[PDB]
Amino acid sequence: YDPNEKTFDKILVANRGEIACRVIRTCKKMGIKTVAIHSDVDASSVHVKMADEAVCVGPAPTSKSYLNMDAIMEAIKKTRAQAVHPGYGFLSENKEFARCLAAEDVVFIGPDTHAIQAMGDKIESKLLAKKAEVNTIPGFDGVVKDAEEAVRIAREIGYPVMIKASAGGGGKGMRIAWDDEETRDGFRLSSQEAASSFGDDRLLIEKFIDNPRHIEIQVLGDKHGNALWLNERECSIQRRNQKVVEEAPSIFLDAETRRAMGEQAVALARAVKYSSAGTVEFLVDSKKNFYFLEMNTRLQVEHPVTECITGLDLVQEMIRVAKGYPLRHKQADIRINGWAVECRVYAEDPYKSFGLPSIGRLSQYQEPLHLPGVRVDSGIQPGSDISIYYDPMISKLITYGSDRTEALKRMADALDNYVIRGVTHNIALLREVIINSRFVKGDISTKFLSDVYPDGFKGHMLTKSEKNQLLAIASSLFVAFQLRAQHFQENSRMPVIKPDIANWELSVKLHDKVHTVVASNNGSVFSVEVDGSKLNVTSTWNLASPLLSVSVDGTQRTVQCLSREAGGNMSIQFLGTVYKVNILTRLAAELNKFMLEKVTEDTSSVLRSPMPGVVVAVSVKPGDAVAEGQEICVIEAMKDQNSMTAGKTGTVKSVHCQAGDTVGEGDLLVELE
Amino acid sequence: DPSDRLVPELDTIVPLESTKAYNMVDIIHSVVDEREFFEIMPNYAKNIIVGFARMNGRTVGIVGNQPKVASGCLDINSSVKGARFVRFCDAFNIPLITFVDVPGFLPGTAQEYGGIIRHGAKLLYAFAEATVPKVTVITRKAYGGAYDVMSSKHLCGDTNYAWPTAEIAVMGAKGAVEIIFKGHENVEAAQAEYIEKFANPFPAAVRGFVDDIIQPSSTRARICCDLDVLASKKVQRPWRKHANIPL
Amino acid sequence: ATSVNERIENKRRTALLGGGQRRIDAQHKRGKLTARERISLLLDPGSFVESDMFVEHRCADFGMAADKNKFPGDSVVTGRGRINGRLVYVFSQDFTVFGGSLSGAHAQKICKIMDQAITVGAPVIGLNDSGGARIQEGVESLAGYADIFLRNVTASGVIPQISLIMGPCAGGAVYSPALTDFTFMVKDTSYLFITGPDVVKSVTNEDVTQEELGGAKTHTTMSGVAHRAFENDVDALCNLRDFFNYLPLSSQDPAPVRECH
Ligand SMILES: CCC(=O)SCCNC(=O)CCNC(=O)[C@H](O)C(C)(C)COP(=O)(O)OP(=O)(O)OC[C@H]1O[C@@H](n2cnc3c(N)ncnc32)[C@H](O)[C@@H]1OP(=O)(O)O
Ligand SMILES: Nc1ncnc2c1ncn2[C@@H]1O[C@H](COP(=O)(O)OP(=O)(O)OP(=O)(O)O)[C@@H](O)[C@H]1O
Ligand SMILES: [Mg+2]
Repeated sequence: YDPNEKTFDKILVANRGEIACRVIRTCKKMGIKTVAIHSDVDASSVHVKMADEAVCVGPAPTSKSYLNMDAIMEAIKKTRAQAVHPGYGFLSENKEFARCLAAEDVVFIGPDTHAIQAMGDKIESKLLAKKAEVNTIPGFDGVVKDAEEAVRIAREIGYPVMIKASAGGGGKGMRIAWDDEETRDGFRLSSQEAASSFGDDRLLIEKFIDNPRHIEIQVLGDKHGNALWLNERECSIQRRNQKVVEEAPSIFLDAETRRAMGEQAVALARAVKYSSAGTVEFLVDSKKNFYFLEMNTRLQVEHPVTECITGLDLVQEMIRVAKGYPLRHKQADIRINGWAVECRVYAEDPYKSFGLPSIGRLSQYQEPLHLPGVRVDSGIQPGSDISIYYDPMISKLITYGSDRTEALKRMADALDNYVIRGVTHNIALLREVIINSRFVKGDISTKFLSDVYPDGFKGHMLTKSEKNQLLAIASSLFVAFQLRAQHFQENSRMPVIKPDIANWELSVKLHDKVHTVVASNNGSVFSVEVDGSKLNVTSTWNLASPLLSVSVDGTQRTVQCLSREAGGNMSIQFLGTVYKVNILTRLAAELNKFMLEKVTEDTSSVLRSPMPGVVVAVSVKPGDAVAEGQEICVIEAMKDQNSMTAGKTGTVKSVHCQAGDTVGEGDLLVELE
Repeated sequence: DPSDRLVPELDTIVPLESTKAYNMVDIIHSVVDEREFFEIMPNYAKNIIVGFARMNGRTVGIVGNQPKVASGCLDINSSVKGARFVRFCDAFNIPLITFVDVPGFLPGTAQEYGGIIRHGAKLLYAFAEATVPKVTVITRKAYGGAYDVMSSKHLCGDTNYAWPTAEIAVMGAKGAVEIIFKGHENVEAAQAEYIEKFANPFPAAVRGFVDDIIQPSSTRARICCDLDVLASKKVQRPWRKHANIPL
Repeated sequence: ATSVNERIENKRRTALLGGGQRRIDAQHKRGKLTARERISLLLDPGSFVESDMFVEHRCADFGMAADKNKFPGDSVVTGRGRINGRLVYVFSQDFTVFGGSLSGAHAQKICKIMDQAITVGAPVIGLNDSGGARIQEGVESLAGYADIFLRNVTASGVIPQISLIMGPCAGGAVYSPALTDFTFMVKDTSYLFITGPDVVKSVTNEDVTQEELGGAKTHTTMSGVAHRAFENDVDALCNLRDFFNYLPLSSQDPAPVRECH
């Protein structure tokens, strides 16, 4: 971070989110002015406020704002910025952008056009890697055009077959084939999908590696001809062929294999004359045999992890190399220091296919920056919203330690101390992954999530002791709220006679079971008896802080109280998982035994208004039996006619809606069976 | 719950263009202690929100407009629902906090035949006779007599604040231009000048109608401070057996 | 030699003439009287004492500072008088000046009369004929309404407040009569609505006239807003005097007792 060295005085960051913030932070540490592009919706983002000046480039969609070459070039000309940093994604691997930037005097901080073009298609990448004497996945070199050629190639390469789309990206257009019929129908549908998605329609057939390990080598090159490999990374934990958890050194690897893979990656980089930061990805089998798989000619998303074990700043090195300076490190200087782990906190529901993108506005956002060995890379601030236009990633959380165990412990603590209110996230899944027995042992593959959760993610299956601890914490919190409710100021007209209750006898319903709890308070210490077991819970009992730290029998636990109702319902985030409990007094439970179970007649057999809108006309009458796919009535809503399908069978008892009528959400319109 | 807690989540909650709506319940939850709100009549006359909460441990009554429902316009049901709640809070020494995003009253023959004048007068009266401390925050539009009704400074209001998105005017720009520059028939620049000069809190700020224009992230803190100084508010009014509210 | 005397005389003659002779004739063609004629009919002969006769508005936007836009009195005639020997305070809105729209000076005059009436303990009678808030005034006009509104709520139960709508009334001008004790209307020439028919057609998309939306029949037979409707201005004012004879001057006074045969 020497300011004496002369670099560009103006850099434009042609990206958004956390990567823009990271680049701007590096530039500020390097004393470089920054220009930030943004859309209209991102006018109040973190990166625009962090930068020195901002330029609007278009509307919300990425096709018109961040992929709009003309707007970016107008911004560059207006701001007279000397350098441009594309981050990752968007225009980072676009040859037209690089060429048009090279037309002017503005420099592109990244690989040259030749390197990007070479590693732009997978077939040519594989051919070049084979020419460069790098182990490659066995398969057929060429574009498969008919299903017969595909099934033949499957015959001479073995029935396990990986069908892939050229260029591709985002973990899409890739499928598995075990049979000739599977080969041909997968080939046809993959051609159709590639036409729908990319249009390249060039498909590749290769051998599928069984139980593979995704190991990346981080390479760094300069225009003079020096190439370095900055250790490795492991990114096996994936869903939808996308990483969620990354590890700094691969526990699966030893020194010799690491050196071999680093040398091979350096050889490939020299072959393509790479002159920036990049990564070479490999699929290592159980027998420590690695094969080349793709080369990312851009900054890697999980790059900070290696920054924790090498002590380097990759963005600064990219800037210096783009300026023209030689590398200031040698291969001997690169060394492994400690251990590091990264988790991607996404705004998605982990209970639906290991993640389903969600939308909303963050009403509360607090990061565990004060915890030891914690680094956060986020472009999210309180009040930020998650839209349908951009990636739903919330943050990248990185922890480092002396060994793997310390890093994992700090990772778990950071996940426990992370406040996100407003959207659904995947913190529960990450915490379950990092404390898994197999993950701690180290035996993992790219199918870890698929086989650890064959039926889908279900949450933390809490043991007996953990269940008792959770029940004790919930009961103590309930009693603490009850006690706080009795603290009034002095009235001097009618004094308050505080009740002298000694033991609180409660019935606590968790899942489908009811437990009897006896709680006693002795100041800041609660003695809780759960079904015989005795526990002591102590804390400051601050009922307003989002994070509450308690000590149960000496074990420290951080919990969050997401929701609470006067009826006894509480949502408690404990060990990363949200549990719904219901707490009543014993008398309340005994009297509640007489309450009738409410039956919901609105659920089915009723056209309860799914959403507010105006109905043009009604296509049904009393006495008509609906069928699946038969719309009941066409209703214009969100400026769209929503003729919702029945999706069930039932004779219409009565009709309450008329043609061209405005009806809000929750209003009955058609009664059926 | 510290009384000086900042609420940065409110800095961008109001959309830039007035066509979009937002939820004032989010603002209420952010502002009040522990985000705990006891709503009264939550499923009836949903264009207005009334309820009980606490700030710095003191019970407060909250009244606000709901731009999600009917663009936040006032009508008969909302007027009565807010009026009786305000009367109860005033009768039992409970401070009142108002959030204003009202564009006006709901038009139509149904409202006029139902007696919208009487019920609007009910709400205006309820805010006017209140002698408890009153704190008002204008988040967006405040047009016409509705602005006077929703606890204006001129009804013996105590403290009035405007967010940088507030708009206090007689009505929207188009109507004012079409009624002022009737014969000009050159509204092309007239509307631009009118929106540049009056479509902002400045006309009310320069006259002293709002005490300050505050950042949305400081709202709670400001309110708490006011509630500390207004706790000893005594006022004197002419004697009567009782008044005659337009029931 | 000073021109102050002729200045006073010219200002007085302009104040009596109101907005102008042409607009007075236009008002008379609609079957409506002027504010000063209404006051002369309502009060006992020779008992009217006017106040704030030379008060003028202070608007400076949209060329309202020009001499042709300056009218002494500013679309309201305010004062005190006697009905059958009993004191009363009265204001009459002059539709001749800017359609009777309420400005800062208009509201200031009305507030001054209301303040004096509550100081001495006498009723307030308001003849309403106003187009609403003066748009050129801006927030000023709004403030004025609120001031009046506040005083109404302060005077409720202290002194009787009577309203007589003798012309169209829109916007906030409908809210002050609603806060008073009794509201009277004149048939075929008085209206009361928050929004006009054009806005109703624009938003709700229904076709109604002014009479159907806010006529005296509408507010006396189905709305519950007005209390009685009279044939015309003269009949309305005679009935207003007769009705005023019933009420006490203040809540500090007992109910009136008259000579009984
Ligand atoms: C606080 C709540 C608010 O913001 S109230 C906003 C005002 N609302 C309105 O609807 C506009 C006011 N005018 C009207 O409603 C109608 O014109 C009513 C009152 C029914 C008058 O009917 P009409 O007999 O046809 O009037 P007119 O054609 O003879 O015109 C007479 C002159 O009066 C004027 N006038 C009336 N109101 C205002 C006003 N609020 N501000 C400024 N000027 C007003 C008109 O401009 C009109 O001018 P002109 O002499 O025809 O050139
Ligand atoms: N031949 C193969 N054998 C086994 N697993 C494979 C094979 N090809 C791909 N995979 C799996 O699919 C994942 C995605 O592969 P790859 O990186 O080629 O895809 P992509 O769409 O180009 O991704 P990216 O977002 O990195 O550009 C790999 O990490 C691996 O888990
Ligand atoms: Mg890849």
